[PDB]
Amino acid sequence: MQKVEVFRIPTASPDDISGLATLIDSGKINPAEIVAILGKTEGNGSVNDFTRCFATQSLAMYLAEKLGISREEVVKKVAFIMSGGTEGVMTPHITVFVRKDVAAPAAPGKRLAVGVAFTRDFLPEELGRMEQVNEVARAVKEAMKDAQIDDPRDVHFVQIKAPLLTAERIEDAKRRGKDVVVNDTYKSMAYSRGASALGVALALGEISADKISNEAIVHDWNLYSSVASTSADEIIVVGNSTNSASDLVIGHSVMKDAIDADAVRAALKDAGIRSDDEMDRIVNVLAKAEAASSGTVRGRRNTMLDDSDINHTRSARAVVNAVIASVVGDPMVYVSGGAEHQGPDGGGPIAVIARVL
Amino acid sequence: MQKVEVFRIPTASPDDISGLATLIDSGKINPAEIVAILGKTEGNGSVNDFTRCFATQSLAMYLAEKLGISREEVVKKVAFIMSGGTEGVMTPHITVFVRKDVAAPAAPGKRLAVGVAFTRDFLPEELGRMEQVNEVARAVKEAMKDAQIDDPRDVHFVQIKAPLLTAERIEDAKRRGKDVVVNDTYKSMAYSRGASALGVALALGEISADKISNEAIVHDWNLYSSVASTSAGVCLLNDEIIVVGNSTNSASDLVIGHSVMKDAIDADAVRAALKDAGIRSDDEMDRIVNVLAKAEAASSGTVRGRRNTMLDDSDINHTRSARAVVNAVIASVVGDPMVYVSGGAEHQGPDGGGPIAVIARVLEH
Amino acid sequence: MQKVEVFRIPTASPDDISGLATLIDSGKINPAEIVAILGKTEGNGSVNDFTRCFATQSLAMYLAEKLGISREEVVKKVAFIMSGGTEGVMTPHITVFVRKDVAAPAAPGKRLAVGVAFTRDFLPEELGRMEQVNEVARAVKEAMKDAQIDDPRDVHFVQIKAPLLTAERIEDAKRRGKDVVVNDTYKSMAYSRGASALGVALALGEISADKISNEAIVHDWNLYSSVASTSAGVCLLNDEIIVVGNSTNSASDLVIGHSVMKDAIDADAVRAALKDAGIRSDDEMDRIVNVLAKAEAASSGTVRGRRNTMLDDSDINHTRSARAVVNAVIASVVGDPMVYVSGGAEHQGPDGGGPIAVIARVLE
Amino acid sequence: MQKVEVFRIPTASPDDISGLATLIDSGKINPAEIVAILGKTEGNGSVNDFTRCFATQSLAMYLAEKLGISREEVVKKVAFIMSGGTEGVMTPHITVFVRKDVAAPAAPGKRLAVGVAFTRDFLPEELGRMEQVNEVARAVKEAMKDAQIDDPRDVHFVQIKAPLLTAERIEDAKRRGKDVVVNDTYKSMAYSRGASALGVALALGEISADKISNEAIVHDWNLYSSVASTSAGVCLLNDEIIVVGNSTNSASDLVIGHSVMKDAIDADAVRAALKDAGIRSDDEMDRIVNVLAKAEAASSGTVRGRRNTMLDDSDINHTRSARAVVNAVIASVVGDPMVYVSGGAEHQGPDGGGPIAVIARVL
Repeated sequence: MQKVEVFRIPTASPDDISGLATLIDSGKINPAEIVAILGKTEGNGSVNDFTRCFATQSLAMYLAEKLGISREEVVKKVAFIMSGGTEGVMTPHITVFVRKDVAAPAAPGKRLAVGVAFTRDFLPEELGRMEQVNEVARAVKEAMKDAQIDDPRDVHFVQIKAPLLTAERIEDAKRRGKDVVVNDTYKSMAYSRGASALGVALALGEISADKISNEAIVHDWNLYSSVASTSADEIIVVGNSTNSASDLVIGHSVMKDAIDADAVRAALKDAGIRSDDEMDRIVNVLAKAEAASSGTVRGRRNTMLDDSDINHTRSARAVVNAVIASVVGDPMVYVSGGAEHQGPDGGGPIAVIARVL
Repeated sequence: MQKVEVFRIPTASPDDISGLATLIDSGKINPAEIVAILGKTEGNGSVNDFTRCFATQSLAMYLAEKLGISREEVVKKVAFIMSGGTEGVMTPHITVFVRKDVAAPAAPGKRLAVGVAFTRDFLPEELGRMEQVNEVARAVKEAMKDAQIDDPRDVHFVQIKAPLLTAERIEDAKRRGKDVVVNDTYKSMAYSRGASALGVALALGEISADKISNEAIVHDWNLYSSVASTSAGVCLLNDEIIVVGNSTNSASDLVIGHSVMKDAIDADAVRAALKDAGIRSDDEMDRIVNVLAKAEAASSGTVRGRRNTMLDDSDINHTRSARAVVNAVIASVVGDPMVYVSGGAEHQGPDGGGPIAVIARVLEH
Repeated sequence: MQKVEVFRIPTASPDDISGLATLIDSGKINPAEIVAILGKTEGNGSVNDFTRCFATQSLAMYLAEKLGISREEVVKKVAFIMSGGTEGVMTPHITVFVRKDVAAPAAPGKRLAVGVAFTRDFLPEELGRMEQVNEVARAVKEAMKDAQIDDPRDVHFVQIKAPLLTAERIEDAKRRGKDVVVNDTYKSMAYSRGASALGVALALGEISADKISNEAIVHDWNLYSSVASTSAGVCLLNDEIIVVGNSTNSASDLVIGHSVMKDAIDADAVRAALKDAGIRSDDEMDRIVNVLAKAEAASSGTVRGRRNTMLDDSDINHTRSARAVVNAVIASVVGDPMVYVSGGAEHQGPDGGGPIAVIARVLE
Repeated sequence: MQKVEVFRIPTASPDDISGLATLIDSGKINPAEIVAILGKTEGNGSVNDFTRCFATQSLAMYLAEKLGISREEVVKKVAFIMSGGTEGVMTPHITVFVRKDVAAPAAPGKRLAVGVAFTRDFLPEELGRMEQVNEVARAVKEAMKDAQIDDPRDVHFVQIKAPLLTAERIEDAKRRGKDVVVNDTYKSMAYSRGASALGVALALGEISADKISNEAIVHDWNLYSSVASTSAGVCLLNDEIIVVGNSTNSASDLVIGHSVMKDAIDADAVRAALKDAGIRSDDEMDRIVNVLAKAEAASSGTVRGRRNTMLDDSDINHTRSARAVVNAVIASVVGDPMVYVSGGAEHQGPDGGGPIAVIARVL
């Protein structure tokens, strides 16, 4: 029987392993049972943001030394998804997911479950195109099976690490007689995120296949997933299963715009938190944020897209973090920017992991 | 009988007067009755933010031409308080305060009232010191009289335009054998804002005189006003005071209420301020005319014990982040990001928090 | 006979008219003879940069009050070109161009001449396309005629004010069944600047017409003008053209020369432009009136084979870095950071470079 | 006999060790003979810039694995000086200093020499104060002895990696009843850099001791060293001193020279430093190994009487602008933007200026 444990650990810097080291050294976490670490690191969240890699390197070194294995093996075994940008009051932190096989009965109802799956490698001319959608969908279905979750309504978060294009890979594509979707590495990141999210939506039945095409993969924003969170294949499916002995559950909603506190409260209620006085049972909140293309919120203009000093994803992260912190009373929550085909234009999925009663 | 009207006007740019012109040309506003305009302008919100002066120059030009007087007279007649910095989802806009003398009875209970007062000019060596505190207090009392407000519990917003130090005034002080509080223009802005807010607190009985001293004017963050909102700028000669509250002798269809944000994410204080302005449920939100609030990064570097990078971030200044944060919180409470959030809250609410006021239409009056 | 005078005036702020007012009050400048003012103003040089408009509004007010005419007429009569962004050591300032008709013979040789011309209004669907190229070329030719300059080799600066797209203009174009070059206001600025610069190059014979097409207007960076300096408009909807060069029929005590910076550190091009304006050694620098240059980040991400981060830096926009760099280079050559450098150089010099001109006093 | 070799290596990212690995694998550098690595890394150069420690961590890992020793020993054996911030056209890169003991005759005249010294640990209450000045001076003299340099006029670069205050050390000082020079870690970096540079100036005889006091240590900017280059950092302890100069008892194929930039656009001082390093015409530029320079915003807010906004820009830190400017000036003089420019020059050149040194090949 599977038991999932989730640890929200404050960090002092991208390389701070002290909270994790404390949890391993106290016996609460067997490092061999760690399956994923999702971080908010305090760099600028830009292309040339190496704090994500600094955090990943430091955690892999620490765990490799604790486990007696190489850094390469740790990075092959554990997903490392580092979301840069800690604007506003957002608190840098890591959320560590541990999965144990325990022989004990479940508890009343359904409880937290996690599954992992990988896709095949993509050719450069396949990024941002239907091949990526379909391979991601397949891997998502496999991850649901791994989690022993059969109902897509019980899937609450699909975390993806997706590839990107470099100049060298574009030259490879050109040499082989192929054209890439866009001759721009940064924009290629947007195309990879969007294709991956549409693949998630396809796998879960949130959109129908006849509505998805290559031309739609950066154009039709009416197509989006309510659970996808993609970052630039490795797949983590998080949901609830009847065959789980986890003392936790996950629920979610979708923010319609950057100030949609109602969606935050709906996600809280869906995770079993039914009043403000139960807030302390939250383990973590995970959300996507973005600037709406219209340049407005509820008909009100803002400068996010005109401001040459602060990039728009930084502002959106700060804003949505402030909103969530104001709902839940805690700014140490995960907010990630760039939500192509992830929730509506200007909004994004939001999930809550909470302890049961 | 006094009637105060307040108009919140979206702007397309710092120099956009079209919404105000529309209200004047349709007859809803007599420009001669405008007493103050309080703006959020979309520059970077710092010292070298010229969008504020741009907005003020454009409005003074427009109103001077509408009134048939000089810009100098318009600026002498109308308060122009421009808060730069529209970070996050905060929507650039202006709030126009109009005070009319109308022949109609006062409304039942207390209703929106505004009063005006000016201080004497200050010598450079007096800014940030007890002389400014005391002069601000006196002027606030005069402004309460102008507003027909006798009870300090009925004061809900005290807007101040305060001075700052320049190099020439510091040299003047030195030449006269005197020292100034700081040889730093930006810190002088902080000292002027803080002394003015403490003067408000003194005038309203929020703190006792025996607890206030020069050494306290920047060091003891336990001394603060819950209604003061202070702003430093160009003019810099006399403190200008606008008192906003409620009076029994007012025929306004509006009221003001307030609370204090305990921290940058204190949505509860937003709800308390809304209820104090007569909005008792989410379904009455549409009666809001405007929200006016102070925001800041806490000196501790934390919010409710959680670290953030606001004070270490060399890309985004901490007051920019704080404005974005508190504006976002308020917007999430009221469903509208077009509210006024102003930075730099020395002695205005607690360290890391700030006053929050709501001007709202009354119900069934 | 035409005489052009040029005054470089330090500013303390965007709305600072005090230096110009002082020059007017001393009798050195007749405001009725002012034809253009080109400023470097200290905002961030972006979309939401209102220091440019603040400077123009303040100057138009001042001149309206000095001349006894309305601001609308002043803005109709005098070119106001405010380039935001004063990064690095670059000093905010304005350069005022005055053109008088004086009764005096033709100074020996050729001397500074300036001409002005306006185009028709453009439809939103015309920006970034060949119609804009062709109209800009026409206007450059008209401005050359106004300046009494017949040789395109004698054009040393072509300053343009160009339109941009807003959401309303895009919707207007759409309603009539037309598509615009890009549904993006900032990129529309790039397309308008580039088409205008290619129109200048076309008018001056720097590139040949069959090689210019709509698809070429932002894709083929081998097409550029060596004297064009173009800037999207703040609030007007058209192109305004100032041609600055030298004419045999000029009595000016100044000349203009130019070169092209090949990259952001091409100090040699600075010295070549100086020599072309008659400054042949460091000891003649004091005859400089102003230096005018375009700057940009090269698309390659390198300078002389050396990588830089200008295009990856999410904190500092790349045009900001290029202005800081090229101004610093020029300042280090001439010993003065108070020179005009404007960013966004589509079809203005090579990829990663830009035109650079020097106006200097003669010695006769 | 001492031989110093210096290698300027382009980097693709903070963690890029490939160029160094190539130089080791080809036999040009024996890593056991590496004494220092000086980097320009492409982060923002601020407080929350972790690209510097990322570079140090990556190099220490690589060298530890190549040398068969622990990371701690690698960091004990090799100086790691990482200057973040590659603004303008400045190119990320590393400069590797290798010191060999070779049995070869003394080069004619003076040639490149390097010496190393460490100070004792400092108590928190000592940073930014005369005790730091004096200990730096002691270590500088020891490094000169190590370099076989007796004449301070032959010292052309004194690189110091000097400490800072942290919250834990301030709390330690508080527990023991002591106050620190400033209760601010970021400002503490400025005080430590300035005290260290004044210690350099003291050791080399560039300023007299009677002119130095605590009140002068962040106030009297007329007291400065023309060769000191000092740098503070969280990543690793900061008790390291490198003296670089020329000695008659050296068998190297390089020399070092220097000047002082009077302001951020002082190209004349660049040319003077090149000539001082043996580069006498533009056609000999190719003998440059590297240029190392300090840049800063002048307190006046002007350069040669012309105003700028560097100190007013709340979006771009003023040191970022100064690095971009000075890198552009040097690149325009030498024709190459891959040169070392580091920000924060307290007591390093005049207010608004900074030292500039050139390491160049002989002919």
